[PDB]
Amino acid sequence: MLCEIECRALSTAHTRLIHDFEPRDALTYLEGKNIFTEDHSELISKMSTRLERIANFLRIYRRQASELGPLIDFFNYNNQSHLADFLEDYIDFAINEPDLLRPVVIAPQFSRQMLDRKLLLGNVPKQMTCYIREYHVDRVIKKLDEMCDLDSFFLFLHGRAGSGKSVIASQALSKSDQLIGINYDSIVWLKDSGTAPKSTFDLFTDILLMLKSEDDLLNFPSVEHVTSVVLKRMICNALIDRPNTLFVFDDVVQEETIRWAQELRLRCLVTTRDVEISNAASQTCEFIEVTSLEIDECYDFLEAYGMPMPVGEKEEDVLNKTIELSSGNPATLMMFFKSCEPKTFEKMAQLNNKLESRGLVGVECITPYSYKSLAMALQRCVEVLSDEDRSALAFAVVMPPGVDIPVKLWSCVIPVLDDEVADRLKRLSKRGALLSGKRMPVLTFKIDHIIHMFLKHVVDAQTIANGISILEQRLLEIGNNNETVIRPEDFPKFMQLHQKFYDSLKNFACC
Amino acid sequence: MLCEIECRALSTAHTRLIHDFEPRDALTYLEGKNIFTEDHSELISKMSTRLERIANFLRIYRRQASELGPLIDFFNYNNQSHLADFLEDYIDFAINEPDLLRPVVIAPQFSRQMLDRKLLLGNVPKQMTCYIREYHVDRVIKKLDEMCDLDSFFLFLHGRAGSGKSVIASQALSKSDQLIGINYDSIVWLKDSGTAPKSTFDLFTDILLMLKSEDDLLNFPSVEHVTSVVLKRMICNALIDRPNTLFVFDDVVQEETIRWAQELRLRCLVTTRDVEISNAASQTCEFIEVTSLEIDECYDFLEAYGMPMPVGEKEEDVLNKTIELSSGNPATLMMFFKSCEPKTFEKMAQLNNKLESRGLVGVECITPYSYKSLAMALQRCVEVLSDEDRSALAFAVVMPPGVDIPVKLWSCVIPVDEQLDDEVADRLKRLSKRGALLSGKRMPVLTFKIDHIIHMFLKHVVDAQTIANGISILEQRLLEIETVIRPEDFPKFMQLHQKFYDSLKNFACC
Amino acid sequence: MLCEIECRALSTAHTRLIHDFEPRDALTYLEGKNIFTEDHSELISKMSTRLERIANFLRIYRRQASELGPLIDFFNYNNQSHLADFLEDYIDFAINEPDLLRPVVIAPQFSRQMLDRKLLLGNVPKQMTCYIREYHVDRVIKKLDEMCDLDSFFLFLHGRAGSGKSVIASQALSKSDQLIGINYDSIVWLKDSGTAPKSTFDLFTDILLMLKSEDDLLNFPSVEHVTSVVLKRMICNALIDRPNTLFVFDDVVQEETIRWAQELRLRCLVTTRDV
Amino acid sequence: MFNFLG
Amino acid sequence: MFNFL
Ligand SMILES: Nc1ncnc2c1ncn2[C@@H]1O[C@H](COP(=O)(O)OP(=O)(O)OP(=O)(O)O)[C@@H](O)[C@H]1O
Ligand SMILES: Nc1ncnc2c1ncn2[C@@H]1O[C@H](COP(=O)(O)OP(=O)(O)OP(=O)(O)O)[C@@H](O)[C@H]1O
Ligand SMILES: Nc1ncnc2c1ncn2[C@@H]1O[C@H](COP(=O)(O)OP(=O)(O)OP(=O)(O)O)[C@@H](O)[C@H]1O
Ligand SMILES: [Mg+2]
Ligand SMILES: [Mg+2]
Ligand SMILES: [Mg+2]
Repeated sequence: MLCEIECRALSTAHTRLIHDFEPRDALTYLEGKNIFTEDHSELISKMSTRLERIANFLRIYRRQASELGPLIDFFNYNNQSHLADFLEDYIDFAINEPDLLRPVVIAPQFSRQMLDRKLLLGNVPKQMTCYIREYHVDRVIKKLDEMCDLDSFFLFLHGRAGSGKSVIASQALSKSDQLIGINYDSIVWLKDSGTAPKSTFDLFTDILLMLKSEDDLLNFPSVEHVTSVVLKRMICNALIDRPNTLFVFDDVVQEETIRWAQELRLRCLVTTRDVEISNAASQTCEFIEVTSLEIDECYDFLEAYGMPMPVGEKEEDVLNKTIELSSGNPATLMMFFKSCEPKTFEKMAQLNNKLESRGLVGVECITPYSYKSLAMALQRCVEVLSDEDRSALAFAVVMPPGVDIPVKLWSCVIPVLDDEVADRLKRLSKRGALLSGKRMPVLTFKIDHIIHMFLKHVVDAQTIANGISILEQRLLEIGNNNETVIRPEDFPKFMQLHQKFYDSLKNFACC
Repeated sequence: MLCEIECRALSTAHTRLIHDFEPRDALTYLEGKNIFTEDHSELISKMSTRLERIANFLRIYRRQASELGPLIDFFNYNNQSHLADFLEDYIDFAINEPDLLRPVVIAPQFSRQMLDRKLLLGNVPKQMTCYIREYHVDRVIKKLDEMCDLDSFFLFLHGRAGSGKSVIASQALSKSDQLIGINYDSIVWLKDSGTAPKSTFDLFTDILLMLKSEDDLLNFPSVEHVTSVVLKRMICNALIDRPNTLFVFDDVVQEETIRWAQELRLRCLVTTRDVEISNAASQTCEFIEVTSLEIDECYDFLEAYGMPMPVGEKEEDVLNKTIELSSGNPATLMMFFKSCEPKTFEKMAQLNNKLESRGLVGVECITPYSYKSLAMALQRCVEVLSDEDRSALAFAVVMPPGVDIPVKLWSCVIPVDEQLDDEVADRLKRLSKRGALLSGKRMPVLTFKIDHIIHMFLKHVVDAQTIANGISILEQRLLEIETVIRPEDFPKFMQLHQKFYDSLKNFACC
Repeated sequence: MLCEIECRALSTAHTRLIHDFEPRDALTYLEGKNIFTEDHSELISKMSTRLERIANFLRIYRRQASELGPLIDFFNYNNQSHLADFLEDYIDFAINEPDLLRPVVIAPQFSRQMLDRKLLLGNVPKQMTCYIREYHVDRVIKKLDEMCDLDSFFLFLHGRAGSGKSVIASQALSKSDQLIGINYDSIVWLKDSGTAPKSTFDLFTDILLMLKSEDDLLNFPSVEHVTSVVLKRMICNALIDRPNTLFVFDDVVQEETIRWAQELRLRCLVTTRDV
Repeated sequence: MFNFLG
Repeated sequence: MFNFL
């Protein structure tokens, strides 16, 4: 048999192999050097058209010979040397050159191949354009490049809800030209979002079909009822036709997805909110955390979508209010613009008010987000939660937001040496990025504002006042024992420092 | 695989690939260069008609070949060089000199009868003729030309109901000869009007089938039941045989449409009434707003369908009365002519009467509009509305129509669950954005305005009580301590608009 | 490719192309003037019967050549000049004459074609005979004639009930010989009478079937359940095989009919009572 | 409130 | 607590 180069030669030189050639001239010469057989030669010798003798000569020849020699040593003698010169030149440009073309470009306008055809067919969403988070999309593309050699791997692009992960994935597979074509052959992008137990199988059913040819989508059976071992075997079956295939698993909630992904030895980008699902995988698990949009990236984000930059001091202050409230969050920021109507700083501050005295419902809008409001998103994140963590979280309302505060100061409100509070608050930041850990000076946590104002108009109006009282109580009991700076332990006794917001919270729970 | 361009070449040269060609000639020549398989070649060598072997050859080819080479290197050898010259000409006027492609290698085969074929098969509705709103249809065609280059884009021809958008689109895809053939190869025009959640899937069921060949319309499966991911994949599949295809989505209501249109990287014209559905799409979005017919265009429209032009002063007045009443609205104007029976200005003023004391129902008629009267349309426009917006709207009855009035003057009648009433403005804005029910006007002072049709809708439609309640609930705040807005020295007496208030007090007492 | 005239020549002269001819004599001459290929010529050269070489020569020839030249410049030299004279004479009676025959009569007894076959198959009712309302049937035929060029149009033959409209339509498509054959290719006459809302779709289902070939009336599916956009697309689909087709919509009551008629860009005569 | 929504 | 979560 030949190989890719020698078949590239027999295929490339066909425009040529039609104008001047005839297999009969070679049939005897090939029945001779022992690379044909008199039935092979029979098959090629009694053929009506020359295109017949040629197509059978090029098909039939490739099985018997160990190489493409006795066809160069033939066009020479037959005065058809203009062919054998091309082929000897080519064999020289491959035997004699250990460098050719690699997977790169020689048929340009990959603008419609990779950009148009494969992304669209692999269901990759239409990348965002008016703003790109440089750092992250870049680190994604890089860290994906480092791994295309590997047979299977997980990349966890994890963050808060609406933190912007999927969009970054949209851009990382739509920006470069390397990831699809050079580093990976095909793309399959599937939204998971599975909560039910039948979802993790249905997903991989639509994987199995993401694989299947344009042909035999018609033949689709009532495949809904067939074992898991068979769907899996059927994929890794249908996975032969798919050399280096990248898998985006947009929105994973269940670690069962990840277990299937890991049984099927797949290469996965994974957008998710809960980070701990990776413990399901024993493997090169690699991570990229989608942090909150810095105040400045938020500025950039504002400018990018035609938003006027401040002048007076209490306007830049108004906008640091907005960036602070929506604690660096892509989705609610976008909803915010979409809802900023006149565009004025005035109606912008209007919204800044609307957000504290009406919660997230004050800025809910039609947005590129699947969700009317981020509360609709966090909803699920709170449903998935361990019942006890659902509790701890439910109480973390009564803290001060955008303030770093000690564990003992937390042992007071969180249910159950009370480090267990810390364990819950860790799980709580790991699983939807609901909290915020900060190791030293002292093991302290912090609740952001969006993740707070979620809980405000959402936790039981009573449980608020109860947490306020249970805190002022144990604060008093610690009473009894007797900026870039943490609150000292000589001074926990007066939470009155955060009285302003404690007074607001109070007016809420009791009215 | 090819792409949209090489397939646009294979599609443009199809009248020719049908007039002179045969796939058997190429099966042998192509099994060699590796672009087929022995079932591929099996499927194409035994087919009764040639049009079969051709449709299978061009389908299979668009999927199978790494490029559009081994089909130029064939029409040549087969003495069908008159083909390979056309395709190499197109591809050269594509890679090297772009742009030059539409004027040079694309235009010399236009035919005002091929168009009609593509429009009809693409379910484009028959364009209107006795009057064309020049400006708008022109700008639609322009802005579509600017984007035919783009891989995916939204054009929003948005306006009030009956404002004439779909018709303008009918004319915009029917006026030029460039848009279909030169700028886009095919058209798929589908009426939406979807309100249910199943509507957004059924629509794209009929896209998926609008694409499909007359052959394999037979093979349609029980596709009624099949996932969204699969209808979608089946589409971006079946979308290969459709190079530069324009999609008209006549009457979109659900932003779910727009999300599918944008996940499917489609090229869309969209007629709609609610504009905010565009916030659903993160993409090239461009807008063309169908305003109310200016006072002069209405004259043009009247002239356009045989209407006698005034003489007496109280006849131009009869018609400015109609234009004010039917606050510039194509549809109700058409219903108006259709209902003007004897044609006299007299019976026209008769209708002008009929409209205030019997509402739109005085002129409701069989019209080119799918609707007997504009109330059936605003119906829908009012159901989709935020519950609170349904309320605000329900109250904007008790105003003066065709008058520019302040926010506080609105804060009095409009509901809200303190001292800054901008929330009223936010509502009145959603309200103008979403069916074009109000009318925002930033300066001299932040003011909105309710038109007359958009008022007399509410007249014979809101609860007879809620009217009188709004009038009294207004008369409370009414005291505290011309082309000119009502000053803040004079809001305490809305009595300036006594006329248009005496008509509601008389109304709600019957 | 040729066209209707040159294919009318290759088809008309077949009684002739059988008594004296052979494609092999021309194969080299066509492999030569660059209008054939050695597989094309292979296909025509190894053929058992002469009727084979002839049927493949006349099929195969029409795709490659821009015209019917290198076949006149061949029967001359080959002593088969009695053929090329007929074809050159014909090419003279078409290149040299801008007038031929138009859609008219040269195979008479249209009395069984248009009168018998198409009217009956298009379900046109058996015209009344013992009295004809001259003026009206006449104005119908005239005003129908003025419009056969047009792509789509409505003619409303409206009156009272029993006022005689349908009968006038029966006569207007059964009197003249122009309307069916000269001005319009085929006729489809369907009684509407729809009052229910399912009627306006069922109607166009039987249109869709008025179109369908004698073949594949057997294959009729449970088409009753399939969207309107699809029945419509399916008609304007099946409407390719129907150049200038006249539609009689006998007895319209619902304007929904008329809306469908107007979406499908049909040419309609309409008998109705409500104007 | 809204005579059958309109 | 958690008004329908
Ligand atoms: N340039 C941008 N980068 C990130 N987000 C953006 C940008 N522009 C707009 N957004 C808005 O931020 C929202 C959140 O982004 P994204 O859809 O990636 O969320 P996500 O990370 O997928 O969250 P989840 O996984 O919970 O769905 C988007 O829906 C979009 O509306
Ligand atoms: N340019 C025009 N020429 C003649 N008649 C018109 C024109 N525009 C509108 N009309 C009349 O007004 C009616 C409303 O127009 P059209 O159907 O385009 O409304 P639309 O903008 O699609 O509103 P909707 O979105 O509610 O359907 C038409 O059916 C027609 O009767
Ligand atoms: N020469 C004639 N012209 C018109 N009507 C005739 C003639 N001879 C008999 N009639 C009688 O007049 C009746 C009415 O004619 P026709 O069937 O055209 O009614 P129509 O216009 O179709 O009414 P509708 O649309 O309500 O059915 C016929 O059924 C027939 O019995
Ligand atoms: Mg997502
Ligand atoms: Mg519309
Ligand atoms: Mg009748």
